[PDB]
Amino acid sequence: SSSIFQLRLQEFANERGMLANGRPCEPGCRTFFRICLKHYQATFSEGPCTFGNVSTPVLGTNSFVIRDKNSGRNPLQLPLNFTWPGTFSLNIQAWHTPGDDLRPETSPGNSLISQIIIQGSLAVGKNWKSDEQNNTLTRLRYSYRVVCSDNYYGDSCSRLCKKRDDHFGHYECQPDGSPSCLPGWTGKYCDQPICLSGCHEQNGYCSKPDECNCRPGWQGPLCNECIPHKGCRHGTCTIPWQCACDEGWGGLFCDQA
Amino acid sequence: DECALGANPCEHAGKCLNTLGSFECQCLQGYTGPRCEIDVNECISNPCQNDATCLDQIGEFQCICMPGYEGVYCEINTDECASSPCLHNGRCVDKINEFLCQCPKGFSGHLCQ
Ligand SMILES: *[C@@H]1O[C@H](CO)[C@@H](O)[C@H](O)[C@H]1NC(C)=O
Ligand SMILES: *[C@@H]1O[C@H](CO)[C@@H](O)[C@H](O)[C@H]1O
Ligand SMILES: *[C@@H]1O[C@H](CO)[C@@H](O)[C@H](O)[C@H]1O
Ligand SMILES: *[C@@H]1O[C@H](CO)[C@@H](O)[C@H](O)[C@H]1O
Ligand SMILES: *[C@@H]1O[C@@H](C)[C@@H](O)[C@@H](O)[C@@H]1O
Ligand SMILES: [Ca+2]
Ligand SMILES: [Ca+2]
Ligand SMILES: [Ca+2]
Repeated sequence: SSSIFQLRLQEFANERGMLANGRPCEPGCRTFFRICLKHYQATFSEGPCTFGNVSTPVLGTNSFVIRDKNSGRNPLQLPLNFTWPGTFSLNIQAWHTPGDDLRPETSPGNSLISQIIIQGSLAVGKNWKSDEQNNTLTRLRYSYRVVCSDNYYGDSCSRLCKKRDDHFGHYECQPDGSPSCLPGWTGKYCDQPICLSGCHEQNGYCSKPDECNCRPGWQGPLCNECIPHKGCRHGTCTIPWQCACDEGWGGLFCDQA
Repeated sequence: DECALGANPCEHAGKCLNTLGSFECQCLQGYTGPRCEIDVNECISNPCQNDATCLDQIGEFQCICMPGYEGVYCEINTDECASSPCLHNGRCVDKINEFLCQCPKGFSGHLCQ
């Protein structure tokens, strides 16, 4: 379940309440919808719904406006066992039932009202693509989109990004799934601390952001200052464990003119 | 070492393995990347023929064949005459998701019956 097909039913117009067979609904068209999502096939429609099928309860009678439901479940949800192919075929059927609204598909008196069919290309995104289908009997206005499952990113929803702020990483999530490093961190997964400004890259290191610790033989705020050979009295250093004598001094530890 | 330090850095139920001073993720089948956060596309090899459609699933690939073709890679043109359909010594002609029975004189119908 890496990607999700969403289908929002908006408005359905069915005056007179006429079935397919030309007979009027009695007393009224208790309308529920069957949706069939399957692969793009230019040839005539064959086989089952390969992308998943779904039946809705009765939403209205004859002509009615369909409201969104956060918890029926509008817009409709179709979780996919696969990565979105890019092409699709959509089949929306309007039905009538004389039975209960709970599972209208479970009724013997079910009769078809009208149906539409569309197929083509669609790219993953939060952008709703809207479409209308008018005929002499019915009108259907709807919208649909393909989005990624939560915490999933990329053009094909093939990359996971859960935000971290612990030992394994300190980052946020970019739209493409790549980590956006929190301030004071760097790397691929933002788990490398950014040492204090000016801390010696070669002789210094850190375990926490804005810290500077000195590798053996160095000291100071920026670990850029050497420590002269142990026992160096009148001499300096450039490299740790050195004793370069000053003026008028000599000997290993610089202590004799 | 690295793995006991709380949560799991391997996201899709991958196993944490400790290296020294670091770690590496043992990814389950169908997942790649340093920490198994990327779904592997199983349909890169374009395994299926005859104008089929490849579906990238989790850990495996699935193909939808054009009508008349079958098999895992949609490699088999279905012999629609395999079941010996035409009766009473009729002749069988396989095509694509379709079969025709040559009817000897005196017999008619779909199956020449
Ligand atoms: C469908 O019918 C409506 C009438 O409410 C109209 O506004 C709309 O333009 C029609 N769609 C077409 C002609 O594509
Ligand atoms: C394991 O090694 C990776 C780099 O390969 C590093 O990012 C981690 O901090 C370490 O635990
Ligand atoms: C590429 O094709 C091979 C066929 O050997 C298949 O095993 C792989 O799963 C596919 O990605
Ligand atoms: C095998 O025979 C059956 C008859 O049951 C026919 O329906 C098939 O088309 C054929 O392949
Ligand atoms: C997948 O199914 C095959 C049969 C073709 O119709 C393709 O266009 C589609 O992507
Ligand atoms: Ca280690
Ligand atoms: Ca996959
Ligand atoms: Ca054949």
